[PDB]
Amino acid sequence: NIVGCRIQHGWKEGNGPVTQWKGTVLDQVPVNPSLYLIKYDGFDCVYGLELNKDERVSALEVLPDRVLADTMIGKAVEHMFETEDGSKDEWRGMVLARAPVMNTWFYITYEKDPVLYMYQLLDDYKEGDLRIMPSLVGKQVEYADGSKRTGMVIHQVEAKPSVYFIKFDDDFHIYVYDLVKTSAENLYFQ
Ligand SMILES: COc1c(CN)cc(CN)cc1OCCCN1Cc2ccccc2C1
Repeated sequence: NIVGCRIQHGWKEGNGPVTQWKGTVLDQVPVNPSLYLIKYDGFDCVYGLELNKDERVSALEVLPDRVLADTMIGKAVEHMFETEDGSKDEWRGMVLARAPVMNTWFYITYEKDPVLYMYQLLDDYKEGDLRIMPSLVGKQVEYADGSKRTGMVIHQVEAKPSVYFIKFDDDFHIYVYDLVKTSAENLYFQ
């Protein structure tokens, strides 16, 4: 496969209401083929779900088929955006890679929220909203006073090889870490 397909499904946590979601399947993770990375319409993060076993997913359907600036990859950037009150704000981050499947899009993450995001950064650049600044994959990871969180390293960023993507068992975001930085100092690997 469903990589490259558009999908829709219901979502239900506990006894809560069922919500309906539409998205695009970007990736079947090689080190965990149960794990799919998904871009949901209108939501900017990249999500990871083990679709074959996550009981929160219901009524999974495949939707009918729909669908250089590589110099930006690896760059530190300031990404400007419009706020709920009209004022402009910005987050600084790093362009990680071109997104798969949705190839005009780019993977990016930010110091203020170091999870995996996906944006049409060449459009934002043309609009004046992007300022360009001048073997662990497959291993288990844990971080832990008393917070004991488990996951897996799922990808290494080719353009900055100390940077990795991690999928934690307790959440559907994709977490991005530079293993030389303070943000990663409580991550341990096996
Ligand atoms: C506002 O999001 C953007 C949108 C809207 N879909 C669109 C675009 C593309 N023009 C950029 C955005 O922001 C680029 C920085 C990263 N965002 C800043 C932020 C603030 C609060 C909550 C989450 C985020 C993520």
